[PDB]
Amino acid sequence: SVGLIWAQSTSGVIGRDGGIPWRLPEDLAHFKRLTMGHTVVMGRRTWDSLPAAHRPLPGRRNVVVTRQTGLVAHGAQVVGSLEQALSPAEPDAATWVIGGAQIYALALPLANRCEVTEVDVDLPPEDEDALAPVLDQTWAGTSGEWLVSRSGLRYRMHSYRRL
Ligand SMILES: NC(=O)c1ccc[n+]([C@@H]2O[C@H](COP(=O)([O-])OP(=O)(O)OC[C@H]3O[C@@H](n4cnc5c(N)ncnc54)[C@H](OP(=O)(O)O)[C@@H]3O)[C@@H](O)[C@H]2O)c1
Ligand SMILES: Nc1nc(N)c(OCCCOc2ccccc2CCC(=O)O)c(C2CCCCC2)n1
Ligand code: NA
Repeated sequence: SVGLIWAQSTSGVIGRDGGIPWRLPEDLAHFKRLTMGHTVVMGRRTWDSLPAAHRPLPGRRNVVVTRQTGLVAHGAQVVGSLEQALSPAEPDAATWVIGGAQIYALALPLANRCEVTEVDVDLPPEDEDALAPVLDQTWAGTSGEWLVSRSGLRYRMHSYRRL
């Protein structure tokens, strides 16, 4: 089955300036816990956004979606479409689409689960910000309690499944 996983500010921002515009260690831990041992599918800009020690994401099968036919991505599998990414030669019990905004929009109709971290950080969207998908009435969810990060931000985790 196919899930999306993302972290967003309350305003809906997921990315800015080729990175993530807040620091939330508990979300990094949540992301690793859900994805370790499994397949992670990402757009090429997200692959390029990964910090050095996380490119590729260790312990996960990294799959990068690009239109660049000749692209080499050391440590990842390069495919030419989201459908290809979700049609592996070797099946995985759990495939996670891990961003970014362009790929989330393509994957949402193919997914049955979304794992969302909401971050209470004031970020009025800027024009080039990458934004989260919005889940419509075909999705229903459950919300964890609001927690405080050791680094100061309030955050909570939501779990949605297709109705
Ligand atoms: N949870 C989070 O907070 C989270 C998670 C992930 C990323 N981010 C952030 O999000 C931003 C990146 O997101 P983004 O939306 O700009 O980019 P993205 O979705 O990661 O990557 C876009 C790229 O995917 C490829 N692509 C898109 N549609 C395609 C299609 N139909 N077929 C083949 N390839 C296709 C293209 O690669 P080519 O140009 O190579 O052809 C395109 O440039 C960064 O700021 C990153 O830090 C945040
Ligand atoms: N909930 C949720 N969903 C996502 N798709 C997601 O982006 C995952 C793609 C970006 O990876 C980053 C970014 C920067 C630093 C480290 C990593 C990976 C760490 C690892 O796993 O080796 C995230 C990240 C948000 C920023 C902090 C790390 C996790 N969080
Ligand atoms: Na690895």
